[PDB]
Amino acid sequence: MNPPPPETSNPNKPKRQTNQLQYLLRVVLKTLWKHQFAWPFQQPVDAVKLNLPDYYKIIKTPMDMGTIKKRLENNYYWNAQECIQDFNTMFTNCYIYNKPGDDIVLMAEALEKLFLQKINELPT
Ligand SMILES: Cc1nnc2ccc(NCCc3c[nH]c4ccccc34)nn12
Ligand code: NA
Ligand code: NA
Repeated sequence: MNPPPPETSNPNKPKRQTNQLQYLLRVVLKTLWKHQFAWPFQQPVDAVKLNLPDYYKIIKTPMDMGTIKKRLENNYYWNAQECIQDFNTMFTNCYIYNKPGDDIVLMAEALEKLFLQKINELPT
């Protein structure tokens, strides 16, 4: 059983466009997306496809870069911090579900360092 994927729209949630959020889509997301290690994170985990019947027994706030991309494209977020929190949830979910040294964790570790490099300095 898969749960429904995270929402990418919510009509009662207030939306905002900011310079930092535009940068998070144009630069941060689109750069990370092309990395050799981005592919496991470009869509919600499909627990039936991937044979991870315990994934959503362990991971209660799932997140992935396909969801983040759609949220940015839909102006779903109020500010850049909210979007950064989604990236952080995505990385930490990977560390939680797996264990140190796993190939997928090495991938997340590399992407997290690139992500931090890109958000170290943001537009005003
Ligand atoms: C995302 C995510 N977070 N924890 C997990 C656990 C499994 C998973 N399957 C994706 C396909 C795959 C299986 N073994 C690998 C090792 C490294 C990179 C990707 C894979 N994705 N996954
Ligand atoms: Na774990
Ligand atoms: Na930057």
